[PDB]
Amino acid sequence: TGKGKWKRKSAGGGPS
Amino acid sequence: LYKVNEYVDARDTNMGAWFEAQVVRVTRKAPSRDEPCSSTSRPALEEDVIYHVKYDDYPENGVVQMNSRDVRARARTIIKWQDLEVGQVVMLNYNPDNPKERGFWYDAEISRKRETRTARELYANVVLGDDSLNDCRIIFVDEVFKIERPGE
Repeated sequence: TGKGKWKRKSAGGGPS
Repeated sequence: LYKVNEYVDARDTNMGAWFEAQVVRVTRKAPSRDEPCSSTSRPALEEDVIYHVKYDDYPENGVVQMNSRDVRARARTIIKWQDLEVGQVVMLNYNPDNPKERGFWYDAEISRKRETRTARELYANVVLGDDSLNDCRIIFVDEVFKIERPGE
């Protein structure tokens, strides 16, 4: 595909 | 539908969250003779097979087995406020613990659209892997995604 892959933005939960 | 090296999203039934996922292998299990270990139907239809997908965000898991019902093609069309319709299913980020923060791609339907002199408010129903949150307000309206399906 290419040198790297692109990811979509997404975040949730309660990181510590 | 889902073929090896295909780009589809996988959902975690335990959290009901959707994340980018890739297909690595497709396989199915058949009965030794007439006593299947435990399958809804004998292998034969594309939906009667098992699909192996991995999570790009968490590839350490290795290989995960998921059914087509929990696996869907990645969205390819973005809907803008002008293109928002009522009764259409879209994917957005919702965080039950902190709705005012970032959330995971949770499926939801458009319930009602409202506009203000200088503000916009959208109403949508959110469904969790097991809990329900219908009649919920969406803080982020710009982040709207459409879901694609095989058509059958």
